[PDB]
Amino acid sequence: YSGRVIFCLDYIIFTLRLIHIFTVSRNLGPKIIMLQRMLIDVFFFLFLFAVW
Amino acid sequence: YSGRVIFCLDYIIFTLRLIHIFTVSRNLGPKIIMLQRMLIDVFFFLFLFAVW
Ligand SMILES: CCCCCCCC(=O)OC[C@H](COP(=O)(O)O[C@@H]1[C@H](O)[C@H](O)[C@@H](OP(=O)(O)O)[C@H](OP(=O)(O)O)[C@H]1O)OC(=O)CCCCCCC
Ligand SMILES: CCCCCCCC(=O)OC[C@H](COP(=O)(O)O[C@@H]1[C@H](O)[C@H](O)[C@@H](OP(=O)(O)O)[C@H](OP(=O)(O)O)[C@H]1O)OC(=O)CCCCCCC
Repeated sequence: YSGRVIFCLDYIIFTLRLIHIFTVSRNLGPKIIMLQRMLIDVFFFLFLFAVW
Repeated sequence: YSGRVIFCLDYIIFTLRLIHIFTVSRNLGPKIIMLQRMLIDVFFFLFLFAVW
């Protein structure tokens, strides 16, 4: 069961790597580039929301 | 029943054609023009969301 869990983790991280590949296309590359920074800022905002 | 399904599809596509007619009015023409591009970009964003 632990190996199965680790395999699920491997699957999700492999999907993350797949997401990296899409950056080449002009259509959805800038979208991901923006998404990263938005994710950072949203993480900080959610941290503050979490605290109160 | 298959003919009924096809008739429902015909109805929805006819409503799409009706939506095309509204473009003439200045009030809600630019709205539809914007909606098309927003739909394209949102479709790409939803594709990425779908994958992860
Ligand atoms: C389902 C999971 C994901 C599916 C795959 C989804 C992968 C995916 O979404 O990529 C789309 C990509 C779009 O290509 P893309 O339109 O960005 O290509 C550029 C674009 O056309 C620009 O408009 C061009 O500049 P401009 O107009 O002249 O100014 C530029 O030419 P240049 O200026 O540089 O000379 C072009 O290079 O198409 C592929 O070929 C990738 C091969 C993927 C192979 C797919 C195999 C299935
Ligand atoms: C319920 C399903 C949908 C219902 C129907 C809903 C259809 C619908 O929503 O259209 C609204 C439309 C609005 O007309 P609209 O206000 O855009 O007309 C233009 C507008 O008044 C601009 O302000 C004018 O420019 P400006 O001010 O001078 O700068 C321009 O004059 P010009 O500058 O070009 O000379 C005008 O042409 O009214 C109709 O006549 C369409 C006939 C529809 C007939 C309706 C029959 C029922």
